[PDB]
Order: sequence, then C-alpha cells, then structure tokens
Amino acid sequence: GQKVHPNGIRLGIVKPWNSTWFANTKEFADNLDSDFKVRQYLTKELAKASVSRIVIERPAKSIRVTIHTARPGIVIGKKGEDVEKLRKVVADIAGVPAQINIAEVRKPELDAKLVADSITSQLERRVMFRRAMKRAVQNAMRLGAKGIKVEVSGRLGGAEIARTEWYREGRVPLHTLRADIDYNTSEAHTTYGVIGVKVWIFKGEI
Amino acid sequence: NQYYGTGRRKSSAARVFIKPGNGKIVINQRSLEQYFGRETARMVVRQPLELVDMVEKLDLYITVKGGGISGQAGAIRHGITRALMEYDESLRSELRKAGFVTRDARQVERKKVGLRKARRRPQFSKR
Amino acid sequence: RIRIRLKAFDHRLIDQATAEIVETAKRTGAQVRGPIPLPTRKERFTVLISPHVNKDARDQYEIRTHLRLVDIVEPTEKTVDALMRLDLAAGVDVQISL
Amino acid sequence: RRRVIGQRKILPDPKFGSELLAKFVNILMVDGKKSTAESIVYSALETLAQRSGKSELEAFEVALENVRPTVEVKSRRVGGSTYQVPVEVRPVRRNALAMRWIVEAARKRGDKSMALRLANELSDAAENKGTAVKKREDVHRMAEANKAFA
Amino acid sequence: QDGTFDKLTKKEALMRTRELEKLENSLGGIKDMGGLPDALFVIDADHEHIAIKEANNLGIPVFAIVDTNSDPDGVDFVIPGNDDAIRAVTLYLGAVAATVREGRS
Amino acid sequence: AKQSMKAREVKRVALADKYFAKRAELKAIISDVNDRWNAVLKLQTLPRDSSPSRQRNRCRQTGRPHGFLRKFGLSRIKVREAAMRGEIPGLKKASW
RNA sequence: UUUUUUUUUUUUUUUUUUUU
RNA sequence: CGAAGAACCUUACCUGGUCUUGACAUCCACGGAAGUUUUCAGAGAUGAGAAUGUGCCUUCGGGAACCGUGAGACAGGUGCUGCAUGGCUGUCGUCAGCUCGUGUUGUGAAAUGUUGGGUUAAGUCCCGCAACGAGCGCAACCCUUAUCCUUUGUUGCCAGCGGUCCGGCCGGGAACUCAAAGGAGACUGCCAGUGAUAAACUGGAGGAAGGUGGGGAUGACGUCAAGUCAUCAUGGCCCUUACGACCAGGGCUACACACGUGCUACAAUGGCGCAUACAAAGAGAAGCGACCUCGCGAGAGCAAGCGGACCUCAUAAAGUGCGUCGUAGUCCGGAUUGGAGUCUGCAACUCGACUCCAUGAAGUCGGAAUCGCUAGUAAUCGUGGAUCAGAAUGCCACGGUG
Repeated sequence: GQKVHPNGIRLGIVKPWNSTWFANTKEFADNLDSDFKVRQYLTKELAKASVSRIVIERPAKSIRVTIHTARPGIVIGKKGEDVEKLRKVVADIAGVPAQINIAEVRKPELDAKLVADSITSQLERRVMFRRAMKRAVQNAMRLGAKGIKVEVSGRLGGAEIARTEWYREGRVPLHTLRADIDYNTSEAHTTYGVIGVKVWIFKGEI
Repeated sequence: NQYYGTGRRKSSAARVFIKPGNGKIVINQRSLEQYFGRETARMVVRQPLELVDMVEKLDLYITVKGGGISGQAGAIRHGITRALMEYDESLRSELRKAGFVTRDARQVERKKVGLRKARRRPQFSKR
Repeated sequence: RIRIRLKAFDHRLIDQATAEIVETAKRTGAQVRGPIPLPTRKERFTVLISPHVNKDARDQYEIRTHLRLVDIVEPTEKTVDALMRLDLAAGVDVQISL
Repeated sequence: RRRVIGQRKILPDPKFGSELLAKFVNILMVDGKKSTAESIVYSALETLAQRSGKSELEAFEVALENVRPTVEVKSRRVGGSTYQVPVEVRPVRRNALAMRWIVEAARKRGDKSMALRLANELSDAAENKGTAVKKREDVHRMAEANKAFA
Repeated sequence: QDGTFDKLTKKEALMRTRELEKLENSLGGIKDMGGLPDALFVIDADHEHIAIKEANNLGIPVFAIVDTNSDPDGVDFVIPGNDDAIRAVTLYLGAVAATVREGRS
Repeated sequence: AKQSMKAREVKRVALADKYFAKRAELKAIISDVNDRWNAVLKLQTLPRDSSPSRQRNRCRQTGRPHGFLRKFGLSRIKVREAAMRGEIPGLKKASW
C-alpha cells in the first residue's frame, strides 16, 4: 500500500546520483532548465540499447555527460561521427561545452533499470506479451539478484480495459538504506493507453 | 586569596566575590538594605556565611547585569554555593542538608497535547 | 578595530585561514584577533531528489557554516600586509567591509 | 497516578518562622502580587496587637482553634443515590481550610481596610463570633452530623 | 571459539548469551543438522508427545520403552518396562550406546 | 487581470526619476507645505499613469498574481517547495 | 438465583467492471 | 469564512465598453533601426496631432538589441470525483504493532504464540506450550538545555591597579557572566528502611536534572471508506460563443430578530495626584532611524547613524513614599455626540482608521445552567509579526508578581 523509494533518500550509500553539480545564489535557473532538455535528447538517441544511468556532472557549468548504455559501439558510431553530433546538440541548449563520456551497462540482466526496458519493449509486438514478461524477469534473475517484485499498471487488454497486476519472483525488504536494492520504472503504450512497469530489485543484503 | 560565584534566576544575570574579612554585603556601590529595602526575599543572600562566622573571616561584593530582584534573591544562592565550594569542602553537606546547593531545572512531566501529566504510562491491576 | 568577518561552509577551511593572520598580520604591530566566533549556522538541509512522487527521497544533510572576527586595532601597513597578499585563497569569504 | 508526588512545599513567613502565616496570605493574594500583601498581613498582626499592647501573635492560634474543622464532603453517590459519608480532612488540611473560610468572608466583609478585615475577623474568631467560625460550624451542622446516617 | 562474540555493546552480546541459555539447553545434542535423523530412540509417549507423531507421519524406525497406558501399534519396537526414573532406562542404555559405535565395522 | 496591465507598466516604470524623483530637485522644494508656494504642485501632477510611487509588480516565478509575499519574492500560494530546496531559511517544523 | 438513572432519533445513498 | 483588507485591489458580481487564435508564446513571408517629450480628446480599454531621435558585428552579405504588418499550423480554466493512483496531514499512539517466508491442527471468515502453573503497575519474567524467526516499528541517532571542560577573548567587557577633567571615561590584565565552537560528565553510584538480599519503591550520600531529569522531536502497519479535490502530483472524464482575457464605475456592512464568539462598565485587595526601585522576549535598505527644531497633539521637519549585543521602537504593568476624595453615579463609565483636525488616495461618503476640547447611554454585583483550568498551569502582568500601495479585536509564540 506504499510505493517507497529505496533510491534518492540515500545518495552516498551504494546508490550514486543522476546529477552532481554546483550553482550559487543567482546562477541555478538555466542549469536546472537544461537538465531536463539534454536528458530528453540523450534518451531518444540511446533507446536502441537504452540508458541505465544518465549522469550529468558540470565541472564549470559546461557538462561532463556520463552515459551508461548496453551498446556504446552505436553512439560512438562507425568511430567518432555521432560523438561529434551529441557534443554539439547537448552543448547548444546549455550555451557551454558538453564532454560526452560513455560507459557500458555491465550485463543488462543485473542492472538498476534495464529489467524494466526489456519488459516494456514487448508491448510494441502488440500480441500477448504475458508469454514473455514473467520469463524475461526470471531469465535476468538467473544472471544476478536474490529477490525482485514487479508491478504493471496500464491498458493491457482491449476496448475499455484498464487494470493492474503484481508479481514476486523473490522476497523484498522494502526500503532498507543499507541494502543493494534498486527501485525504478519504464513506460510503454499499445494504441489504447499507457503500460507503465515498476520494479523493486532486491539484489543483495548489504 | 579571594573567591567567586555567578547565577541565572528570574532572570539575573548577577555575580559575587569574597574578600578576606570584616563581614559586609555591598552591591557595586550601595549596601544590601538599600538595593532590596522592602523585598521580603532580602534575608537569604548572606544566610549560609553568617553560620561559619563571616564578621572577621569573610566579606561580600555583588555585581549585576539584569537587576530583577525577585529572581536575584536566589541567583545569588547558587552563586555563593560556588564561592564557598572552594573555601570549605565541609559545607557541601550543610548546603545540601538545607537545599542552598540546588538550581532551577524541574518541570513534572507536564502538558504537551492536552493531558495534564504526559510521561506516566497506562496502568492496571491485570487487563 | 577593523572587523574582517572570515567565513566558510566547513570548520576545516576557516581554521586554516584564520591561523595564517593571527601570526602574520601580528608581525610588527597589533595583537590581531581571529578565533572569536559568530552565530554559526549548524542547521539541517532538505532538497528533493525523488525519482517519482512516491515516499520521501528528500535526503537530509548537515552543515557547519562557521564564522569569526579577525580584528586589527590599527591599519598599520608594516604589519597587516600578508592578509591582503592572501587573495589567492579564494574559498574563504573575508567581508573586510566597515 | 501511582507516584507519591502530590502537594506544595513552600517556605515559612519573613518575621516569625511559620508556614501558617506564609500560606494564610498566600490564599489572601486574590490577584497574585505576594510581597506587599505579606506586608499588609504583618500590619494585620500589629492591628490585632493594638487590642492588648502585648504579643497577640500568641492569640492567632487561639482564634484559629474555633475555625479549623474535621470534616469535608466530596462528590459521593456509592449507594445508588447521594450518600455522604464525610470522612476527615488530614492533620495538615486543618488550618489551610480555615484560611479559605477567613478569605471568603474577608473579600466583602465591610471593615475599614485590607488589614482591618483580617484583624477584626480573627478578633471575632478568638471570641467564637467569626464569619470563618460560622462557615466551619455550618459544615459541622451539615457533614459532622451525617456521621450518624453513614 | 575465539573472543569476538564480546563485541559492540556488552548488552548486545548478553542478548545472545541468553540465546545460548535458551538454545544449548534445548538443542545442544543436534547443533549441526545438515541432514535429517534416520531412527528415533525414545522414552516417552505423552510429554515428548510430538516425537512419535512426526516419526509415524514420515515412516521412521522407532525404539520405545513402554507401560500399561500405551498404544503399541505406533512403534516399530516396544520394549515392555517401567516408564520413568533413572533405574529403568539405565538397564537398557549401556547396550544401546555401545552398539551404535562398535557396530560401525 | 492575469498577464494584464504588464504591457502598460513596462513602458513607464523605469522612468519614475524623470517623471518625478530627479525632475523634482529644484521646483518641488518651494512647492511643499514647509515652503508655501501654492501655485506650483498642481502643474507637476498631470502624468497620472506613471505618477510614482506606484508599481503593479511582476511575480515571475508564478505566471499570474495569486497574491505576492513581499517578505519573500514569491506568490501567496507558493511556500511548499522551500522545504524541498531551502528558499525560506527558517521553514522547519511548525510553531503549532 | 432482586435487577424500570427518562422514552424516542426519516428514507435514501456509500458500496473502484470482469472470465481465472 | 477561502478574504491576512467583497469602496483601483488576485472580481465575485452589477454592468457597460472590446474580443472570440484573443492577454501571453512559436515556425516563414515580406519588411522595419530602438525610443524620448506633450497638447487636445476619452470613464478605463483606447482616439486625433505636434516635435525631437537613428546605436553593435559590418564579408555591405546575414542579422543582433528590437519594432512590424501578412501567411498555415494555433492559445486556455481550482470543474470536483478521494472510488487508477502517489506524495503529504491528521487523533487515534509512545499500545511495544501486525501478519507472514515455511509448517499445519481449522474446508474457510478462528489469529494459530492471549493456551498451563505462578510471578509485575507494566506481553513484568520463571517456564511451558507444535514453534519458529524474517525486518521494515524495536535497540535510538535528535534539538535546546543545564553544569562546565579546553582554546577564547568578541562591539563584548571588567577580578586587581593606572590616571580621573568623574562618563569603562582610556590606561591595564585575564577570575566569570556573556559569545561558542569542539564537545563533556549522573551511575542504584553508596547509605538506611522495604520484600523473595526477586521486585522495584521512598528518603538520601553526592547534585545543575533524578529514576523518559526537563522542554522540542519523530508520529511505523493499524489512521474516518476523514482529507490537501483553492500551488498538490497525475490516470478515467469537463466548457469551449465557453468555466477563455482586456478595463472606469460601484454595493456588500442594513434593520425588527438574536446568540453566541470577542469586548467591558458596576470603585478602596480600587484607583486618582505628585514623586520613586529592576527585565526583555522580537521584527528591521520594497528597510529601521536617535539627538534635535515647531507643538494642544494625532502630526510636521533637521538628521547622527545602524546591518546584525554599537542605530532605534519599553521609560512592562505591578510594587514603593508623600498628598487628595470620604462609598460619592464620578473623580472613574467613551455608549456616544457638539464642534475642530489629519496620514494616504482617483480612491473612506450615504464606508473607514484616529486626534483636541466640550460632554455622558446601560450603569450598583443578573438567574437559570456552555466548559475554561491541576502547576510552574486558566485569574494577574506586557512587548512583537506578517498578508499588503493597507486599520483585523482574529491568532500565533515565550517571559513573570502569582
């Protein structure tokens, strides 16, 4: 009956930031404003292998962009011509340069997010994804974790249908600010209305 | 050589020294009876020194920064308790046996939401 | 009595900075003051970082924000000059202004 | 309620060493202001003394003898209906109750100033004539009598 | 087996010295249990109670010294005798305890 | 009255010196009760629209005037974010 | 196993679909 | 009430004057340098004129600051349902919580440890009982104390002397308040009584608290099918010639009725007239302002200062010493009404808010029966703040004779 972030409340304790930067008194507004826009652009570039962690550092307002994706080799490009492009279009909004750094998602099966991006991809096939939903969780759980609970709310049937389903492939200590746990999301549609999946990945105890 | 004390009661904000002999009680530049002349509380400020024969052996000098005579009458009590505590270890027993050693710290588990007393827990003879 | 009102976010940084003056601005003139504090802002800090609208994720921090008077009894150039040469130590806000 | 923490300790009076005189004026207050009211009650013990020119403080007890009660009646319904049943007020409640009866007469009692109400009312008490004696004696005509109906 | 059980706070460690007091007195003859029992040797039927029920549910061998209140059909082995006190059990046990090691061969 | 008179204030707010408070520094001295020239004030009072000190104001961080807290530079409805980014430095557990 | 401290208080309308 | 300003006011609403891409904001099409100053009209929106101006790159290209008219796309509003849901808050709650990963007596709504003996104020603690233990409440991190410990000396701040031209004045040094950062010390500790030398409860060694020492605080599941539906955050659904946005007016208060919330007036445990002893809680450059000039005063002027003990707004009211009434509707009652004035304003008058002198409506201790308020707590005894071009008696928080 509660949804409860383990993440965000505990930045220094095994759960690092989505952004760590410093603006004084007057200079905060356009930084923050750009912090939605460069994020917007990056994820629609990355979606061909998603983005697990989207890490906006700002060493001097100018932006040390640090992007965890499953396949770097497609945003590197045929070697360097999309790394030019990105660094242009993420500096442009900010008015200041943006140093596009990659990282590789170290096996998508174990991740802070990519368990939700696997299940929400299936809703683009439009057929009965249920055949593949418990499966695609249990696969990723043979390659990592100790428990996971998964929730789907959305338009998942026909004509006027909106209902919500819940599933438990292991136990979940719900908040514990010491544990290795991750909370996260991802969002789909199916020509009728939203399908928004959420996760609690009890990876390990401490 | 000399001794000292300080207090914080209702809301004084006063000190005291002790000097070697002749038995008086001044407040910067006037005597006790001039500063407290009708305040029914005037009697206590010298009372545990007169015991131990102050007249040729101790002498007293009070100064002030929040006048406040109805609090000062006891702020001086814990103050002169301090002064004595280095002159004579023996009177720790006296000062304690007559209360002069105490200072203001106690409410009795009072009102926070509406119930008069609020620490004492729900209570029975088997339930 | 010209009051150089040294401050920092942390105790560690203002400590290093006052300790240079109480010695070096003292060299041939004043008994220069520096440890003497002000209403040091030991409060609690709350910014939202909730990844959606769900329970809390407003991670509460603590601060020092520690502040002191450096005091110089006379402007006497042949003793103070090291504090004006200390300009390079940008991280401490000095508020000399009086 | 299990703890023995109950009542008010205070210090005695500034002249003669009694909790009696302290508590007496520490009911008479009617608005707080303590110190000058303690000075008026001192003048009350002097305006008593003008009746003889001796130690009339020796007669403050003698008067209060006719005004200390035994009984009080409290809220009691324990046999399906009003059933009093006085029971005694304790040894320390004896003259503390008498102050209330002296004060509740004094408030309006008509004499020449604030001291001369309490001087005369404790004169009357000495002679058994007192308003405070009559306020006592009415709860003796009432409660102390229903000791034969309990 | 070392001294590290005494860490943290002495009351956080005496919380477990009470756990010792309540567990070694109740499980001290079975501190390992890496696999299930294979046979049950037993001297009561109504206090011990549960033991004969668990055994019979699982079809386990049972060796049981018993009296005139019994139900012999719930044991593989009745041994007819005085149910209680140290004199009666001690007649049987110095053979039982020998055999369960000298028969190993 | 939502975006409103902003278009009318913006064209004359910045000149409240030229309309009065520096144009006054000779002729307005005589013109006072303390100085009694009765002829004069009544022929400086004509600008009506700029006529300072008057400013309808611009609450900026709220798109419309659901009031404006002059102690704080924000709208009357706006307080709750300051527990979630610190813009009111005494916003803590309530005094009731 | 004596158990009358007054007798009464209008209809509604809550009610998160569904096979499992 | 929302409304913390229903007479420019965040506009209801009564209207009239404009509109329905409207006030605000884009992507291309052809083009423009951006603004200062009065005069007459007009209730405001808006209308009719007269003068004065011409910026930065500079590929003379493309445009910037920055203003246009013309295209196609195209703009919006507290409208409540708790019932798609998440934050958040509450009075219940400082109960020591429930129900579960497995098990299994109950098919299932029974809780299944609450059972059987005893023991504590206490699910207190010895066990037992077919019951585990799993972790989120637990174990407690906290803030302010309060007493101090070092380093300190702060506009602070003065032990003991140095000058006094009598003001910590300025020499002059480090006891302590103060200011305060790092932090620290009280435990059944040892003494008597208690009983099972359990329990814990009393007094006390010793204390700045004592058996949570106090005061703030967090406020778990469970929280009424209660909210925050008027910033929430958003799923299902609004009206759109419309619930969309520009702008001048005004009138909410009447008066029979109550009924109360909030105010008081009924005189000496009162005040009245002259004179005397001590605190501070606060807010403070859309700032706060002394000394000092003119004063019957609301209220004018001069202006040092003062950014956080320096400037200022308190010179709390009580109380105390000497005089005056003599129980007297007054000397006290501001109900109020004769005139006189003001700080702003388009604005207060059929609409206020306060001032100076004349006065003086109910007044003399009211019954029944709506709950204040147990402690350092309600009589009693004050000062501040925001909304906001602004007058709340609302409320809001700590001091103190008591």
